[PDB]
Amino acid sequence: VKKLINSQISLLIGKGLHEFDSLRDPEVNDFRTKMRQFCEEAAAHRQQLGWVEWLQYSFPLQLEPNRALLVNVKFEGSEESFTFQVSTKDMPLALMACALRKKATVFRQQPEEYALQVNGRHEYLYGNYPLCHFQYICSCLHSGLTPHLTMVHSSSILAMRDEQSNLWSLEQPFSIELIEGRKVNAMKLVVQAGLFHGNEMLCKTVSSSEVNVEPVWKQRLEFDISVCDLPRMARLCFALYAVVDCPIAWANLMLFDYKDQLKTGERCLYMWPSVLLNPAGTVRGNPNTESAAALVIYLPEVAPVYFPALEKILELGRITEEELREILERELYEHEKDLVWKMRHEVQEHFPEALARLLLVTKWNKHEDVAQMLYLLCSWPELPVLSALELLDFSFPDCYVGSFAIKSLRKLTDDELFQYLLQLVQVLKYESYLDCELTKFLLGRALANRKIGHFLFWHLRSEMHVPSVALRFGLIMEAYCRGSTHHMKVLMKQGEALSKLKALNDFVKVSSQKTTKPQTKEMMHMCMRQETYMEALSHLQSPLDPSTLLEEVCVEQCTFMDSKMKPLWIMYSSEEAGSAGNVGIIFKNGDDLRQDMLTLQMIQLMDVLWKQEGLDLRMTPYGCLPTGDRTGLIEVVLHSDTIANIQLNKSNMAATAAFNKDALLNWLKSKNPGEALDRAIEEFTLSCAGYCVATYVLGIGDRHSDNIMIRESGQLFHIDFGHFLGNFRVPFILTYDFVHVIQQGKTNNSEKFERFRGYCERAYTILRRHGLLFLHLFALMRAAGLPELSCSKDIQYLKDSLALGKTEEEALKHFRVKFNEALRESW
Ligand SMILES: Cc1csc2cc([C@H](C)Nc3ncnc(N)c3C#N)c(-c3cccc(CN(C)C)c3)c(=O)n12
Repeated sequence: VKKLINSQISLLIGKGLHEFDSLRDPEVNDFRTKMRQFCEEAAAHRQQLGWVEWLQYSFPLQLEPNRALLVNVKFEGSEESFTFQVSTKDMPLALMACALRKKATVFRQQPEEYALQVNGRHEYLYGNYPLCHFQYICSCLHSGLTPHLTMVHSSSILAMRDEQSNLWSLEQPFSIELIEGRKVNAMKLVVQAGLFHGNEMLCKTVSSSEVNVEPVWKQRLEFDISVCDLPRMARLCFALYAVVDCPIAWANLMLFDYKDQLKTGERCLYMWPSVLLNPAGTVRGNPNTESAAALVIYLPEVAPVYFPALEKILELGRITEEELREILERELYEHEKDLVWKMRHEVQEHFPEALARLLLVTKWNKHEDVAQMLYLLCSWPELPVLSALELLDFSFPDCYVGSFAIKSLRKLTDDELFQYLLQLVQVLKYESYLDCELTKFLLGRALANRKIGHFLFWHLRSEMHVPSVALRFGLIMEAYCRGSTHHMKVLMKQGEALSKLKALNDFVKVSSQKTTKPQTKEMMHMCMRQETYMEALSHLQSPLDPSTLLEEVCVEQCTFMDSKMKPLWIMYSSEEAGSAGNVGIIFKNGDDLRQDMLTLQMIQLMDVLWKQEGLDLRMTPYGCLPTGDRTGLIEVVLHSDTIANIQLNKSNMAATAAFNKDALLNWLKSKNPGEALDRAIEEFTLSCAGYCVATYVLGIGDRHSDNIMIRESGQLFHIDFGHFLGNFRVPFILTYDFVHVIQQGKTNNSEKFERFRGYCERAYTILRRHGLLFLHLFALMRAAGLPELSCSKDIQYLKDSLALGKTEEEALKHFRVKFNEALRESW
């Protein structure tokens, strides 16, 4: 039933669908209808995809950014398997041919008709790529583990597809009548009003008269800008404050509606509380109409006037110094700005990637200048992905510019889209209207790729407790669900597990304050062994990675950390995956995990860029996902311990040492006996170099032995990222105990130590080359509202850390000084 689906979406998204109809908002109604049709169209296209196309949608390939290898292969409808010896250069089709020839000798009598599933995972090996190019095979080679694959026939893939079915005349200056206000404060009240195009003012800010603290103004506010000169994306901003400075509230609105009509007349603005004008703030009123301060205003009836159509704009827009023009196109003076504007046609024809610089010099408060800009923009060639990411920033608020950025971003591969999905979702917070190119783009890509769909859902769902986005995000999630009824049910199962984990964690938090850890753990186990818990916590796709299946919860191995937020440690097992089904998740409630996730995704991007230059620093890109209000999951890295635990140098252990400095190296030796130690020290050195560079570039502070971990392989990694971008200028950090392992336990080992400095330098030089990408991504991230990523000073931190202004030689000299200063600071 359609009524059951509506109740299922309401429970899933955390907002009743009946709440959308109650708003009596035509913009909400049109978004709902239009996006339902768009998403149902994508669903219709999906149900008819060929079986290889269904594989690409549901299990997109996980590829890396000669030698012999053993692979265990079984068929779907059999327990029997065969261990084959293939090459790392061999294609999956060669492996499938071997599997079918071996099955032919057993059963006594087409590789193209199969795909190779990774046992116990929603992950497949298919296509013309050597086995070593697959992330699963690559991971198996580094750990020494044998790949375990399953031959799945095309009929079985199709069975999965089927089961998962669904104007220029108005020259008068702009003016408003400020009628009256509302709510309490301590003084007189002043309403400051500003007209903006993004962060930049269209005219000077004008204030109304001071009135003592239900205020009544009934005052005319006039602005130094003509009505015909108002850009399409013009934003009228307000700030209500008190004076003898005491900020009270703020409110913004678009001067044109979603249907391009210039707004008239009376508007009641339900204001948002403050920390004075906030141009980047939402243009939708505070939904808490009971307690919110309100500001009533009147927009004069200029008569029904709409913003001129594109055909009209283009018609109006249609109507040796080259040396200095080139040098400035690599903050600028007023004469330089006029040079760019005068030679705008030459920018289009010979310097198209300088469009951003041209957009920042155009006079957005003059409609003739805008029409001239838009005429060039509509015939402007498509720009690279890097250029388009810059154009998504609030510094480029025009709708045609926004539509241009999206058009250039259609060439993003699913892998690049996934890499930047977090920032693209944050850009939605800068959006002026509900129906927009970015939402249509995100919804389209999400419905064409199940992994993208999963993370788009969770990035939106985890922000539903935030009033300023709840409406927009709820509507996008409802639209998505219309596009995939099956994935909606898959996501509901995840939500049911998270609901139980929250309830379980609340119980643990209460119990842990009354009794011992063994007693709370046994009580946690008793709660989990209840049928409702056993059922809800088992057989789901991990919110951290939909390719990871969490089969049977292993209650005996579940525990909690008897500190701070009392996070839970949840273990799983799967007979179908064998040792690969043994995975864990950490559930944590009480901390905002958004910065933790951003820090880990930024380190993961560093790893990708390094690998693209053939540099593998053996990083540990474990998952971290916010799922709700101060709630999230962390992927467990098994076979790892904290540096602090190892450094405790406990007795009757294989790691016990004569000197504390040897505990870490002895731990490594105990986990890597004989010939394996060399490989382990190498893994430690590489990862130590990656994390030294990463923590330095990102300004990660408060680093101690309790928030640094080591894998049994030797790979070092970081946990509990509470602080970044120097928010307590953090120096480069070298630790003597780590230098000691690098130096193979020798006091003097310049050969090993300088190989390590070489790793650090190469890692650093690579990131500098992609410096602009980090700046563009962090600029989009400002939209998230993270307190450590609020201003220009936070972005300036990356510029200084990557030394972007300097030359490669100057930067490397400067980095070498910071490394030497850290080496001297290390005892
Ligand atoms: C019970 C529990 C609930 S949350 C939690 C976290 C951790 C560690 C700190 N973090 C991580 N571990 C693995 N993968 C990760 N991605 C993280 C993270 N982030 C441990 C833990 C693990 C091993 C060794 C010790 C040291 N102990 C013996 C003194 C602690 C732990 O036991 N728990």
